[PDB]
Amino acid sequence: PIPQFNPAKAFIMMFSNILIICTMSIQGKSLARGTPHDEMVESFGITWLLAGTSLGHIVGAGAILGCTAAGFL
Amino acid sequence: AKSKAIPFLDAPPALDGTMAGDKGFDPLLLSNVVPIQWAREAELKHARICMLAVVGWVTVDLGFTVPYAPQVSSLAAHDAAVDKGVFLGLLIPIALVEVLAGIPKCFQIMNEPDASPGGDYKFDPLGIGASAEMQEKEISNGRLAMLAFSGIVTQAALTQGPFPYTYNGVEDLVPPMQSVQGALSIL
Amino acid sequence: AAAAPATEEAEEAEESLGPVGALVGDVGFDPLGFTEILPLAWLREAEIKHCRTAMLATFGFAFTDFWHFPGFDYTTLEAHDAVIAQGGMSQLLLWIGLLEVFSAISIDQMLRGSGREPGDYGFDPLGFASDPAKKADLQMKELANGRLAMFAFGGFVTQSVLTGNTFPYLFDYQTAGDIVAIAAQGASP
Amino acid sequence: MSKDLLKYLSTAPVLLTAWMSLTAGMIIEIQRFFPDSLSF
Amino acid sequence: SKVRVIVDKDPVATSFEKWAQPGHFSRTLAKGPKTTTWIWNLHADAHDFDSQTSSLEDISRKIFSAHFGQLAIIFLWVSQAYFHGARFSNYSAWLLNPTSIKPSAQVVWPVVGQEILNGDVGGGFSGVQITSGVFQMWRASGITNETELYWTAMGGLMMSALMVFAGWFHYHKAAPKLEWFQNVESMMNHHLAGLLGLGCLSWSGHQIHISLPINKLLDAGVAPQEIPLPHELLFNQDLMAQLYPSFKKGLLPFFTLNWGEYSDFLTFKGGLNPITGSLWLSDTAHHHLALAVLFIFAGHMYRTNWGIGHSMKEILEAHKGPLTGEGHKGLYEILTTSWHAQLAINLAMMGSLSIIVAHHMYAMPPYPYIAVDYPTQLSLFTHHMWIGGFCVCGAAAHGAIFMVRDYSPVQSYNNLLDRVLRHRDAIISHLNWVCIFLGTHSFGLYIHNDTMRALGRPQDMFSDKAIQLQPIFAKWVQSLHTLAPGNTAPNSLATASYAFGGDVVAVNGKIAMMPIQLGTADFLVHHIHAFTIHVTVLILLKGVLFARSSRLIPDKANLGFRFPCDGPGRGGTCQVSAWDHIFLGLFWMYNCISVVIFHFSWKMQSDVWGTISEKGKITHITGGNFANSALTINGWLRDFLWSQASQVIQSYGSALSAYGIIFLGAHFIWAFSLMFLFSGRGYWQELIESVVWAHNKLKLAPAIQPRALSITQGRAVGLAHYLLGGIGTTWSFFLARIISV
Ligand code: CLA
Ligand code: CLA
Ligand code: CLA
Ligand code: CLA
Ligand code: CLA
Ligand SMILES: CC(=O)O[C@H]1CC(C)(C)C(=C=C/C(C)=C/C=C/C(C)=C/C=C/C=C(C)/C=C/C=C(\C)C(=O)C[C@@]23O[C@]2(C)C[C@@H](O)CC3(C)C)[C@](C)(O)C1
Ligand SMILES: CC1=C(C/C=C(\C)CCC[C@H](C)CCC[C@H](C)CCCC(C)C)C(=O)c2ccccc2C1=O
Repeated sequence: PIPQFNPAKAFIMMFSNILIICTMSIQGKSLARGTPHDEMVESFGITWLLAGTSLGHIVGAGAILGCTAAGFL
Repeated sequence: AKSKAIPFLDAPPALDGTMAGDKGFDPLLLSNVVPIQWAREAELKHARICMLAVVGWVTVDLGFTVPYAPQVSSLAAHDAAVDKGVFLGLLIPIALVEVLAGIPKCFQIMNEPDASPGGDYKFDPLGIGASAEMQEKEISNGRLAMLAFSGIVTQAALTQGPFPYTYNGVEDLVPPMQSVQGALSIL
Repeated sequence: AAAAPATEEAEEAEESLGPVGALVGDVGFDPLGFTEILPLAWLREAEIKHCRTAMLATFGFAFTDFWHFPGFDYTTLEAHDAVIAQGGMSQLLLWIGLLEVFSAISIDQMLRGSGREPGDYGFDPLGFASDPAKKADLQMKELANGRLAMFAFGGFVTQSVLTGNTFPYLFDYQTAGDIVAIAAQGASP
Repeated sequence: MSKDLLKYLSTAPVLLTAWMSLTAGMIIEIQRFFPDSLSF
Repeated sequence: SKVRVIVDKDPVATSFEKWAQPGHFSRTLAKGPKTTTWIWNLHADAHDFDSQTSSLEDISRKIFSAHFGQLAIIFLWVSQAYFHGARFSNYSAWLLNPTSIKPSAQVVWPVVGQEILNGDVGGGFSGVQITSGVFQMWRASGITNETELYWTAMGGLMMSALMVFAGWFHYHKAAPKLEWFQNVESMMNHHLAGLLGLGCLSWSGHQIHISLPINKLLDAGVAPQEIPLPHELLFNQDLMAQLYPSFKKGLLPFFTLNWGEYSDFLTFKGGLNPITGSLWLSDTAHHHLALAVLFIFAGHMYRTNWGIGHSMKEILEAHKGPLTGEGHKGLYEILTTSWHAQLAINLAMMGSLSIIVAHHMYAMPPYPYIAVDYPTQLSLFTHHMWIGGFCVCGAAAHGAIFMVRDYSPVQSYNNLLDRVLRHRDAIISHLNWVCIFLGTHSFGLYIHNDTMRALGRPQDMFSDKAIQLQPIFAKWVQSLHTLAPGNTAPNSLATASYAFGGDVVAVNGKIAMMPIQLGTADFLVHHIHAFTIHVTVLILLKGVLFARSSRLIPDKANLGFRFPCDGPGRGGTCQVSAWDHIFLGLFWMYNCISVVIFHFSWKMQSDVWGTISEKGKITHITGGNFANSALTINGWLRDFLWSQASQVIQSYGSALSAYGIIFLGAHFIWAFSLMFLFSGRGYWQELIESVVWAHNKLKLAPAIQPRALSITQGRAVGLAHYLLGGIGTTWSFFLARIISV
């Protein structure tokens, strides 16, 4: 699913997904905590991307709706 | 052991050499999570549906139409057939085949240790033969038909136009058709 | 492995079907697996009862579309309510219910395992299958006729209500027109 | 039926409920056919 | 994959063999009856699976199959309401005029002169008036036709048969192992998402596609037989766009996060619909969407087969402080190895939830024309109050059962349970002092008002014309709620409910909802409610805490959960068991709920319900007498009970005569209770001996020797009769009063 011609709506959701994925934490393991990418692929697999994109989509939906209610998008 | 498709990603451990269609292409490592026979079931069902969908879409767009059907394009054919009230009747063969074949086959894929593979419905009435070369042809045509139907629907919704599904017909496919004078002006 | 010889992408891992050929016409056709949760003998009794009831129902539906008794001046689709108001359906329900109470006692004794094969009441007065070599063949003919009559009665009632005609149960363009026409068809019939 | 289902149906609550239902039904049908009887 | 399905195949053979062997489940009762106590012990121990088997797996399987049977019973009970609406009701005539036709879905057979109960409910129909509110519930779903009720009844019968089959299947064919039940994280995730969130999502979908257009057309004045059928509305974007001009954009604004385009049918206007006197159904659909998203989001918290999620053992063990020692450590094993603890929590939550439902459905009428149906509102409030009170007593009962049986000191050393048990005298003492303080104050103000009014000194009372007790905090909260739309609810058109102040809502003369003013009588009766709740809490908490031991009896846990006494020793040890504490607390629950529903009935009849005429002249049912008469006990006795029993005592010879019959019979049963409640077993045993002498003389001695009821059974019989008589008297009094006015 994609916005109706809005490039600003795309930046909020993608940035939210990237920020959530970089700032996740499962079992004390995190990209921000200084814990490498390859073993987080090894330890979690696609669960890492799925959980990160799910929480990032929730955060991006909240941010997009808030900035729409205030005024921007 | 790097993958054949992605030369810098490591090879997925669940795709060794069997299961025709194996190009070593599995990022996301979805074979570890989804069982591999279930994924082949889903892939070949999508492939067959997409092949029939591509041929039906192109055939209706080219002008072929059975008696008493609405003579419309394949974009409006769905709404026309729903308005006529017969498009619900297509569900009964679909319900028959899908329930009475897929549901026990999916349950036996998930539960039974010895079971037929994904696309193996053992249909084969004429007896062409399910060779390893023919399975590769089936799955290559199916992946091509999946991408093809995606493109056909997305372009036909944008243009509302004839068979090439471009904004200017086959002239968009062939740039030498369109005003080679400008190309000659820089030689 | 022993695949079912009616689906054969699925096994006979529906082992609640039992050994192969225990019942006549056993082609291993159980996709939804009703035998896993229900006894085979009770399902067989229900199947054979449905077969015989649907055979009699198909014949009666066609015959009532063709002929009727004096005083029963009703069509086939309205005979039900009219004879209910008249009172004959009460007599049918009473006598069939008596026979079916006896059948209920029979099924209770059979499921506990007295001696009965399902659907067998011993009702062979004409002695067609008194030869044991012809018992196993007439059972399959009875089955196939019953299944076909189930489908036949369903089609009979549904096309009789859907169109509103007698025994052919066909639309007006299928009998007063041309179905094997090869000319350029219009847009309606 | 069975040799042990009939023994369950022979228990005190089942027989009491069945017999009280029969008695109530008989009295209700008597009241339906012969209503509002004060004297004999 | 730690979370998996492990299931035993064919554990118990299906046979009618133990049906003919009563008392087979226990060791003692299976040897046959010698006296007429084996019968009552058979009935008392039927569902006590913990005393039948020592294996938690078999207990859990029995619980699961019994849950399936209960759900089958509930499905049959839904099917009865739908079928009686389909075939035995005047629902169509009520749909054509839902302000003068009284709902009725229950017809009696004329055999004995009882055909007088078939009253004139309107619409050319004769039957018993219905206060369930099922008619308004069906109208809120768009069930304007009488075929859909019939097919809903048939579907309910099919689902009940499905639950019966599932209950047989999971105990006799495929019974899950103990490791299946102990997956509480998986169970919690699946319930929170799939049950709650998907039920909210599917009901919001049904609301948006069926009940919004049908109810909009109904409020527009369209007769129900010219309204499009719900399947004609489901797949018609043109008709929905005619009704709500946002379906032209389709599902595209949903995926592009332009959710503001859906504000035609997803609103937050609040207040009440002026046509029906109920909540806006767009608000209801929006509410269900918000709940669905919240519940599906909450169902992703706990750890399953994949690495993400929480472990509930690690959450509990991290919560500990200085004053609580080890904290919540060991509660996870308690709640994953005991069913009684889970009952003790879930029954409390369900009772509090029923009470919350009762408080919320009167001030916020959610079904169309349910606010102007006063019998429905009164019946629903009192019903949910009684259900909540019973469940909140059962929670304490099962907490006591867990404390007696499943408690282990080695497992729960120095955790919260141990610390609570190590200072229980302080808890019970301080709650005792609070109960005495609240009782003396709240009741002595009533007695002082009685004395001042009887002595001819109304200027010395606790009234609004005298020494005032104004509930200033409740008034401040009401003023905060009235000013919420715009200030603290900026995207809100009206208040949450009009009970907090605002505008009177009237539907065809009758008052739907108007502001409820709080005075000194409201202060007094709220303190009465707090005191009664506190004493019930005191009794139940003392029963739970002293279930294992006390200063009087050091080994109370070795005597069992229920036992009559420990002899006449130590001055007398009567009713020391936790069961007797639950038995005593049920009376106080009855008292509390009776006072609560009396307060509700009098206040709503006095200050809310009534009629409106030209120039906004409000005339209530009783005349606004709650403010000055609810200050004395004599005022309650004369103006509530004596004044409102006139409808139930004069109902003879009319369609409400069954209410008078049930009034008298419930008085009889309530008085019959005191026979068991006051007397004792030994007198009855000696009288039974005297009767047995005559029977022996006439060769009539039963081999099953007749005995008096046991002490615990005598108390239980007296309590059950007391509760039945009281609830029946209040039921008949309320229904005969509120139907006739
Ligand atoms: C993915 C596969 C797919 C799908 C979804 C469609 C979808 C569609 N096609 Mg289509 N098509 C396809 C593949 C597909 N096609 C292929 C591969 C071809 C080339 C061979 C065509 C050639 C084609 C033509 C030539 C036409 C369509 C038309 C249509 C439209 C109406 C179809 C309809 O009403 O069915 C109705 C279905 C039936 C009438 C049959 C139902 C069977 C009945 C109910 C009996 C069921 C069996 C029973 C249980 C047992 C037997 C009973 C009896 C013998 C006693 C619809 C948009 C028509 C249209 O409107 O286009 C504008 C049209 O004219 N298609
Ligand atoms: C056991 C014998 C028996 C008897 C006495 C009856 C009696 C009746 N049936 Mg009946 N019925 C039976 C068996 C029987 N049924 C069975 C086994 C079936 C098939 C399941 C039916 C199916 C049936 C239908 C469908 C209808 C009746 C109707 C009737 C009523 C006819 C009223 C009238 O005007 O008479 C008509 C009288 C005559 C036409 C005169 C000729 C009849 C001759 C004298 C009968 C011969 C004797 C008879 C077989 C008794 C048995 C003798 C014994 C030695 C075997 C009457 C109550 C009808 C009804 O309810 O209408 C009110 C109706 O429509 N029945
Ligand atoms: C998303 C999956 C899901 C759902 C919907 C449920 C739902 C339920 N569970 Mg359950 N459970 C689940 C997963 C799920 N569970 C898992 C994974 C476990 C193992 C960890 C358990 C273990 C478990 C136990 C041990 C018990 C339950 C019980 C219950 C019932 C609670 C009573 C109630 O609220 O009545 C609400 C009633 C209804 C909603 C009526 C519908 C009933 C059907 C069966 C619900 C599902 C229908 C279907 C999936 C939806 C089809 C949609 C279609 C129309 C399009 C309820 C039916 C309790 C019970 O009552 O046992 C019978 C009980 O004791 N569950
Ligand atoms: C979720 C609900 C629920 C569940 C599953 C249980 C389950 C259990 N409770 Mg329990 N309980 C509950 C709610 C519940 N209770 C509530 C709400 C209360 C407060 C009143 C209690 C109070 C309570 C006590 C005090 C005791 C139990 C006991 C028990 C256990 C054995 C019960 C038994 O064999 O009774 C068998 C069932 C019966 C005997 C049927 C009772 C019939 C009632 C009394 C009459 C109902 C009358 C009806 C409503 C109206 C009649 C109208 C008239 C005109 C005919 C069992 C584990 C006992 C135990 O030892 O636990 C280990 C025990 O001592 N419970
Ligand atoms: C109308 C009857 C009645 C009354 C007045 C009481 C009174 C009381 N019961 Mg109770 N009880 C009753 C019926 C009654 N019960 C019944 C029927 C049962 C059986 C189920 C019980 C079972 C029961 C239990 C199980 C418990 C109580 C408790 C209590 C006490 C609550 C503490 C309190 O506020 O005391 C204050 C006194 C009152 C509320 C009544 C008098 C108020 C007057 C008007 C004001 C003060 C007067 C002053 C002290 C004296 C001045 C006059 C004097 C100088 C002449 C209180 C003594 C609880 C208890 O003692 O724990 C604290 C407790 O646990 N009762
Ligand atoms: C074996 C035995 O015994 O009996 C047999 C009998 C029988 C019936 C023969 C059997 C069979 C097999 C069947 C029915 C096989 C049918 C297979 C089928 C129907 C296969 C279609 C592929 C379509 C493709 C690849 C489309 C590509 C389209 C492509 C690649 C495009 O690029 C299209 C394009 O549009 C885009 C996307 C963008 C446009 O701008 C430009 C163009 C136009 C170029 C069974 C089932 O096996 C049983
Ligand atoms: C009366 C009484 C008995 C005696 C009660 C007994 C023996 C109960 C008898 C049960 C009967 C047999 C059940 C059926 C009752 C009638 C036969 C049916 C009446 C039906 C009506 C609806 C008409 C006790 O045992 C007892 C024990 C402890 C405290 C108080 C008491 C107590 O008050």
